Formats: sequence, C-alpha cells, structure tokens
Amino acid sequence: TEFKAGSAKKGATLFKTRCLQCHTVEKGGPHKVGPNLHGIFGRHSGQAEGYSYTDANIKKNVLWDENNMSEYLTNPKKYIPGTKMAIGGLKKEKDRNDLITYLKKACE
Amino acid sequence: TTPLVHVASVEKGRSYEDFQKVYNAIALKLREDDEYDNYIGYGPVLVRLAWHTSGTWDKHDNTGGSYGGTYRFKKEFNDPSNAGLQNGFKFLEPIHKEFPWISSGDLFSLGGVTAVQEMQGPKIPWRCGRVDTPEDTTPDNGRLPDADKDADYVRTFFQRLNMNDREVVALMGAHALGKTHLKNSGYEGPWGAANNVFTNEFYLNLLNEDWKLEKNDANNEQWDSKSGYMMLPTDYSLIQDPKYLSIVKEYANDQDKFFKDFSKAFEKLLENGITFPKDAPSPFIFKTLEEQGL
Ligand code: HEC
Ligand code: ZNH
Repeated sequence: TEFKAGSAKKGATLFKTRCLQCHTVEKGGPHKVGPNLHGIFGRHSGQAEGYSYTDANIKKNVLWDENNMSEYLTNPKKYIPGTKMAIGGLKKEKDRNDLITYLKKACE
Repeated sequence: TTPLVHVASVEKGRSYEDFQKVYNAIALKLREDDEYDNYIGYGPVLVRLAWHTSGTWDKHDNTGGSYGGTYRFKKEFNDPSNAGLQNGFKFLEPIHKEFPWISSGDLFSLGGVTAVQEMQGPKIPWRCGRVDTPEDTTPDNGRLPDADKDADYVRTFFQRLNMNDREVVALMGAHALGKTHLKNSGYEGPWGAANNVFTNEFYLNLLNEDWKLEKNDANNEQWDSKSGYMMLPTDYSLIQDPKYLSIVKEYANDQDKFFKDFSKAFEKLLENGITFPKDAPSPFIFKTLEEQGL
C-alpha cells in the first residue's frame, strides 16, 4: 500500500514505550486512559463500548484502515481537533510503519 | 460631565438576511483563500481583529470600543501591538466595497463572529447598529494588554473591560486558534495542533503537557512543550493563579460549557460601550455555510 510494512518486533517496543501507558490491545482488555484497541482496524472512530470519548473522536467517524491511521499518529490533534489523546505524535515513517504492522497483527 | 453615549443605529432599511449575506461573503472567502500563513487560513486573525478593535474600551469614560470602527484611521492601525492585523483588514476590504452601507466596526466584529462559527465553534449572537465615528475619537496606542506579565495583571487589565474570572478564562481559549508570529509580537509558535478549528485545545494543552521556560529569537521569554507548542506568560498565568486553575480544569473536561461561556463573553466584548435602544432588533444568530447548503 501507500504506507508499506515494517518489523513487528520493533513495533512492539514502540507500543510498549509510547502507547501502553494508556492503551491495551488484548481481547476484552480494560480501557485505562484511552480505549482498548481490539479490532480497531475496520471499526469506526469512537465506537469501542463502555468508553467515554470526547465528542470530537465520535463526530469524526472515520473507518480505521492503516492509511488514515498513519495520518492520525503523526499529529493526533491536527487530525482529530479537540481530541484528549495527549500525544505529540510519531514523526518518522518507519516508526509509524513498524508500529501499525504490530498494531494490525496485535489488534486482529 | 458623563462619557459618550454611543446610540446604536441600524443601517438604513436593513435586517437579518442582509447581514446573513455579509456573513456568507466573509465565509466563502474564508474557505477559498485558505492558503494563508501556511494553510491556517484567515480565520484566526479575523477573531484577533474583532478583539483588538473591541479591547480598546475603557469602562470609566466609555472611550474606544468596536462602535466607531476606528481601526481604519492610521493611529489605531499602526499600533505596535496591532501588528499583523493589516492582512486581516486587507481581507475585509474587497467585501467592504461589495457592501459599502455596513459600518467598519459592524463588519470588523462580524468578521470574528463568522470566523469562529465557520471554524466549527459556538454560534455567537450578533447585533448591528454600530456607526462610523470621525478621526478625532481614535483611541491612542497601548490600550491592549502586554503578554509578558502575570496573574495580577490579567485580572486588573480585564477589570477595565468588565470581565471576571470566569469570563477572561473563557476569552483566552480563542488561543486554540492560529499562532504567535515573531515578526509581529516577538513570540513564536502555536498553542496547539489544530490551528483552524475552534476547540477546547488551549486548556487541554495547558494542563496535560510538560512546560519549560526558554528565550526566543527576539529575546522575550516563553513557555514551550516537547510536542512543539507554546504559551505566553499571560497564558501560563491561567494555571499559576488558583482561581483561574479551577476554571481551566472545568473547561478541559466539558467543551460544551466552554462553548457557551465563550459566546456570552465574546459577544459582550464586541458589544462593550454600545447602548442599544429597545426598539432595536433581537440578536441575530447566523447559519453557517454547512447548514446553508455548502
Ligand atoms: C495517553 C496519555 C495516551 C497515549 C500514550 C496514547 N493515546 Fe491513543 N488515545 C488516548 C485517548 C485519551 C484517546 C481517546 C481520545 C478522545 O478524544 O476521545 C485515544 C485514542 C486513540 C485511538 C482512537 C480510538 C477510536 O477511534 O476508537 C487510537 C487508534 C489510538 N489512541 C492510538 C494510539 C497509539 C497507537 C499510541 C501510541 C503510539 C497512542 N494512541 C498513545 C490516549 C493516549
Ligand atoms: C491577556 C490577553 C491576551 C494577550 C496578551 C494576547 C496576546 C496575543 C499575541 C501576542 C498574539 C500574537 C500576534 C502575532 O501575530 O504574533 C495574539 C494572537 C491571537 N489572539 Zn490573543 N491575546 C490575549 C487575548 C485574546 C483574546 C481575549 C482573544 C479573543 C477572543 C484573542 C485571540 C487571538 C487570536 C485568535 C490570535 C491568533 C492570530 C493568528 O494566529 O493569526 N487573544 N494574541
């Protein structure tokens, strides 16, 4: 695709050091600061159950495919204005590719 | 001896849809010429213009304000703290030769209302009736606030505009829009990532980021974050002051409350000094381009 595909082992330590603190990937996993990313891909924005999203994340309603997903991670607040995802973003394309490769396999 | 009573007069034979069409013209040009200042657009600088023409009001002797449309005269135009706004005027000029009947102040203020609404912000009630006043009632430079100061200054400064704790904390959130240009005021950088969309970003950034103090290329000091953002000393003063901190924290969790407080506070600012007759029309609430088909 547009975004290619990287190492999923390097994507595992990018998540553990930059995303685990607020997100959990496992099935039926607990929401903490941010939602449980299980089956995030193919699913619309703002639709994981039992989590209270900011109205911005729900009225954006995009279908998370690995392309708009990379446009999100590079600068979250520019993509979804008013989002409470307190993050600067991943500015390097391999870090994005390495991470989404892991996220697509871990979020299946 | 009393100050000046500026009685509001509706422009000769006009009403709602005449003003709605002035909205749609500024709104159409807002979306079509969105190349400006590296794709932020003209939106933020128009609200900054509706504030800088309104913030020249002093309650004691009711001088200045949005009424007279006194930005057009050199003295107010070339105010040091009024730098960069020229482009905001340049924008509104071709629309002022499309509607020569509307007053300069009535149009300047309308520019901010239409800027915020088009930027997906709250719908702000607007009133007409401002009349153009001559060159000698042009306010003298320095009335606008100074960025390099603290909590006590912003409180006492805003007392002049008849704004309280709740109101100044609501008015400052307009800083979620645009950026500070070093060529204009000696400060650089945005307050958030979404520059052209009106949200509660300003507060969420104020409390969730890690702020450090540093000097810039025009040797003024400012607060900067790792994510590449910035806050003025007058902006960071909103979380030093314990009374302002509670209101910042409140607007952070509930955007709707902020949206309602901002419209009340923004309208009041643009209506300051104006004394409306009770045969004047009830405030106009305009429909955005998204609701009006486009
Ligand atoms: C906490 C400080 C966070 C970190 C670290 C990361 N994210 Fe996040 N994320 C967080 C919140 C509070 C929210 C909800 C935002 C809102 O406005 O409601 C989110 C959301 C997401 C989503 C969207 C979920 C959906 O649409 O259903 C995704 C895809 C997401 N976050 C991804 C993500 C990744 C991969 C991160 C690491 C690099 C990351 N986030 C970190 C909070 C926080
Ligand atoms: C205290 C107080 C205060 C202060 C000091 C300030 C300051 C300021 C400055 C310095 C700037 C920059 C300029 C340049 O260009 O550089 C701005 C901007 C600004 N601003 Zn703000 N402000 C304020 C308030 C305010 C308010 C109240 C409002 C409204 C409502 C505002 C809105 C604004 C805006 C929107 C902007 C942006 C613009 C652009 O970017 O374009 N603002 N400011």
